[PDB]
Amino acid sequence: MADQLTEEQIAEFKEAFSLFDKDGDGTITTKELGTVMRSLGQNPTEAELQDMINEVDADGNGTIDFPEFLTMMARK
Ligand SMILES: [Ce+3]
Ligand SMILES: [Ce+3]
Repeated sequence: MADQLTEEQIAEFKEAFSLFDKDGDGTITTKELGTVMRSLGQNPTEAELQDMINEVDADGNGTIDFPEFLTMMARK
């Protein structure tokens, strides 16, 4: 019906995570990360990304989730 800050807000962020998540599986790997970058005009190696993914992923699953990525947004 409408939107709203707080939790509701996140609902929106969902889409954000999608941008990066080109798998729609619910996770953001490296490639998927080195993809959207094309929009910004970037394209780091699988090494850098890994570090970037290991900058939010405190679980060390190797990939990035929605809640693990949400933090990335909070940053900047
Ligand atoms: Ce994915
Ligand atoms: Ce993770």
